[PDB]
Amino acid sequence: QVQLVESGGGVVQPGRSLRLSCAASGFTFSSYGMHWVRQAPGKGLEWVAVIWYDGSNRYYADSVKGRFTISRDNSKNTLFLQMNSLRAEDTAVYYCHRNYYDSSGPFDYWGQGTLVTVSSASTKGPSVFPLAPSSKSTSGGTAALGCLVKDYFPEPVTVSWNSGSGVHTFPAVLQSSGLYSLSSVVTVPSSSLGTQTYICNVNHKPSNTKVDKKVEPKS
Amino acid sequence: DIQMTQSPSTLSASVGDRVTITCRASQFISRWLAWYQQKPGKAPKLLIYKASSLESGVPSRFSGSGSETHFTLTISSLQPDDVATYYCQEYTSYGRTFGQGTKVEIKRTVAAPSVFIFPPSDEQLKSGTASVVCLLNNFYPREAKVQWKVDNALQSGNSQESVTEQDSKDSTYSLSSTLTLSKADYEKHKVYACEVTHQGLSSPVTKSFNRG
Amino acid sequence: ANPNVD
Repeated sequence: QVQLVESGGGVVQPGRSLRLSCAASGFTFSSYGMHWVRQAPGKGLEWVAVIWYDGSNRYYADSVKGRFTISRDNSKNTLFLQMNSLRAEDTAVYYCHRNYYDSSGPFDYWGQGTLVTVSSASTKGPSVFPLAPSSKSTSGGTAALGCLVKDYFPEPVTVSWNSGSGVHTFPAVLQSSGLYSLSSVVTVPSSSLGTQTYICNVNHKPSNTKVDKKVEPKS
Repeated sequence: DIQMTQSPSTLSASVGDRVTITCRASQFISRWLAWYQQKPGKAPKLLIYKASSLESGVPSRFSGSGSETHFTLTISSLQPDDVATYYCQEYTSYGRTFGQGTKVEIKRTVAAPSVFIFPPSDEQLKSGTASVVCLLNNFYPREAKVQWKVDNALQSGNSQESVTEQDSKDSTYSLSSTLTLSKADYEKHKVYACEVTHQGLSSPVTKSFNRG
Repeated sequence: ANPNVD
């Protein structure tokens, strides 16, 4: 299957340069083009740049043409984006993207996205605390439990339960301290409380933090 | 530079309504117009290409129309899982241009929240901080008033809320309110309560616990 | 004519 895997995100200070990469597999870049597309926090998709399979037809959005360079290394099956003079407006999730149409049908591929945060603030990993199920979080034969992922920077964190059930992940909120917090909450059967161990797995790539936390019932 | 203008910017309607989004191109683009669906925290997904052709697996309630400069996307019968942001996109040439996006939201009957409360963990208390979490589950509309009362002393300024996206199955929301005190304040007091008012609730609901 | 099609 075609797969596109982006790399290079995290926090980066303004004025610096950053190179993102996208490792492609499942096809040879010998036809059509590849694109970068970005999306700033809760704003819309913005096409950023394209390059053709032969290295030609490089084009850029007006907002970035003066500072960005797209390139490709076919012997590595890798697409690059070099962003220079980084500034607040460049904070965004960056996607690599491939799209074309032929007689077999449409072909449309996106990476998972990598989040670039332009800031002078320092990286900080989260504390992870249990939201314990109890009488106070039960209705019917179902109980809510969760994990509080407190005080980290920059975004994102990922949360999974029992290494990948009504999971509600509450969007991260910027606190007055300048740091983010988020919660992930799941619903489980009450009958399971005290028998099954529930564990949230939290990953914060910008700080290389990976934490597992048992969430145990309270009385 | 081709400009793509979609309208409306946000679209709130009821399940079963026919809804239409327009896209206008500042140049002739023939039918080289695609429509993408994006849900929060996901990559976009192609739905319609060459103005009116559907991707395989796209439900038949979706359709697209138009040519040259005026285009539309119609959902003939809006369904809960259609809540998303929809983008038109021109692909006449090497690059791409997206419209600004249309956020489609669902209006539904009032659903009162279920209310849960979580005490601080002992691990957090070891750090000198005490976060107390109040959870409102699966309610509509999004508007809810949450009040923190500590020994019946109404709290202000020291809590923060986060609301989920609209649920893809039943169009409800959930919300968390986190009250953060110092360890010294938390151990000073006995009763922690969040009181909730919402359209679905005839009288306000209060969940409470006694510290220890 | 369209470089993304066929």
